Amino acid sequence: HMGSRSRLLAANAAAAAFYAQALQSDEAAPARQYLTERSFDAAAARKFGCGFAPSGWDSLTKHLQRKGFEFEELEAAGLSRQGRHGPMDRFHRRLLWPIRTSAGEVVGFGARRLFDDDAMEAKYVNTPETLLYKKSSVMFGIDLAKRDIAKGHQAVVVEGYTDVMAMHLAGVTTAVASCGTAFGGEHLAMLRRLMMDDSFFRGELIYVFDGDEAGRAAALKAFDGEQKLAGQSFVAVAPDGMDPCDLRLKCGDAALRDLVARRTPLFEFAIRAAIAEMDLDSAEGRVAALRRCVPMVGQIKDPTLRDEYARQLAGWVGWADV
Amino acid sequence: PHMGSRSRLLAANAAAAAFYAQALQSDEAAPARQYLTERSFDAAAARKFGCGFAPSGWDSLTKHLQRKGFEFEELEAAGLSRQGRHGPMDRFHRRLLWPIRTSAGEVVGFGARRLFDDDAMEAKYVNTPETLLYKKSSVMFGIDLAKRDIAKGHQAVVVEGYTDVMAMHLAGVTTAVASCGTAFGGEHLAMLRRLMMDDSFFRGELIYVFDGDEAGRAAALKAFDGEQKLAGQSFVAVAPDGMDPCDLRLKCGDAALRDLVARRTPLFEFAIRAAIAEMDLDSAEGRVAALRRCVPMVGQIKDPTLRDEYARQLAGWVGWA
DNA sequence: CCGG
Repeated sequence: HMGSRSRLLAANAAAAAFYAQALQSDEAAPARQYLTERSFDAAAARKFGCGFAPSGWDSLTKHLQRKGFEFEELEAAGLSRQGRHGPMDRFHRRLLWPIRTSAGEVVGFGARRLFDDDAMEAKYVNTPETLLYKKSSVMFGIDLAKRDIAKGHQAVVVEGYTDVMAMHLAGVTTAVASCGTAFGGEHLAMLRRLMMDDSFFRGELIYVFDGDEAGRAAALKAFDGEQKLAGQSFVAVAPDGMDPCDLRLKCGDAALRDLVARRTPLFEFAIRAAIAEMDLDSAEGRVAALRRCVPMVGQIKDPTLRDEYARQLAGWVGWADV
Repeated sequence: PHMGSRSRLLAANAAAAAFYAQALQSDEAAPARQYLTERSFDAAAARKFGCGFAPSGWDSLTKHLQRKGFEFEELEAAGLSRQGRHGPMDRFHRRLLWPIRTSAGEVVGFGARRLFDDDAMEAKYVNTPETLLYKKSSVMFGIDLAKRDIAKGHQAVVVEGYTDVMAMHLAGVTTAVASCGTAFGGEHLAMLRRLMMDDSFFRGELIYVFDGDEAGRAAALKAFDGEQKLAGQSFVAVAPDGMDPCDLRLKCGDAALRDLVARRTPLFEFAIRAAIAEMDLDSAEGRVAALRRCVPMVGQIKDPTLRDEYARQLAGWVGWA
């Protein structure tokens, strides 16, 4: 019993319920306000398991001790930690999102700052590295998205928790996000796995970015590795400044479906973005353009995909009929 | 053993290929050189694929290989020689040979084309029979060359003939392969599938290239059969006016072949539109009959996503219904 | 007094 995977999963399960309840308190008011300020209702908050870490030292810790859970289990789960005058909660006075497995089991939490006087000055904090929670492989929204990415042959990587919420609410049920860290290799590996039918990868990685420099960072990065999924990788970028949560407030739910639908392939975006910062209106800047982007084509390892982008260069700079 | 082993048999075929290659430069090998040069294959080409000529006579190669030390038991086992009444004799006579190899380049047999008018063998093409090395249902011409580019490019191009593979490779299509003697089956298909995975998780696009249309029909018919997993990744391309890839190169040059490949169609799309091509789209009552023939076909697609993408376009292909 |  003591400290098993199923025991820790039962603790995090108990903790999520407690935090979910705590969202309906008086001191939780600004946590609810954060949600409703960006158009998330009481239905939405319940759908994603949203909760409030209350004030005090050991609200949760005692709650789980009083329903059987020994402290040594709770520290290994990442819920509590050793304080000077005994045990205490990890999370305090913050809006929480339960981070689940694809099976739907809670392994940890993402917590946002609400109050100015909160000692923890970081904007977001997470459950630390545990047996269950692993930063580099865990994803928010994967429980809900699992079915529709396998069916849809499509994943939509977004930055934040509220960005996953806004996408899923707008119909884009394939949206997910990396929790407290950069999107990575074993995140990719996990999503790739679900999109397999037979022994064949099949689908679309759609990376949604906010701010165009953040998109251009992914662009210049696209040519780096073995370019394993590059052919099936795509970029969409919201109207300058915005993110999927904001886009849904200003321009409604349809604007997200279109943003996702009108994604650009990763290499195309990278190349054409470099052409965008050039003068295509003379013979000099036409040559300067090819002089920088033909090398980018040269780096493409798939000869099939390389030849496709070679064909479209003279079109994009201006030297031929598009 | 020492005599009649696998590596010994490969040595016999390797020798045989070297012998037949040399023989292509002979005087009586004029029409065999003519066959190649007539369809735009120069001396550089002929040496790449290892083209050769089987000489006139009875036991030309066999004697040459017996001088090299090979026993008759080995040469018969290799499918190079055979027992005639007054002694051993060659399998091939007075014919342009191409050696057929493994993916690692090891010669396992030959494909021979009829040249002369007074050839004893009536067949247009002859092959090495079933040996320890030569299995007709898994053997493919050009695989040694295409091996790499099929894996990296994630693309194979299946053509009908030897000259079609040659034409494709000279034209820059370095993913072209061909069946030898029999039609393209599952053991060929299942090998290229294995290959295009790239020792990994990759789906590659398999591109069939047909001369006429009965083949395109036969492939269109077979598109919907049983579990149809690799049918989704299969593609078809057909040359205009019923020409093979070799003659498409002769007349319309190397640019046609590369773009024939580029302008290939999905197998399902080809099959559906082939059926639409046999109906009167002029009247509005014809438009409706066409829609009615095709949603049964679209219905037979087992993948939901493909079906939806094919049911989408069905308006456009009917001429707006 | 070959083989196909």
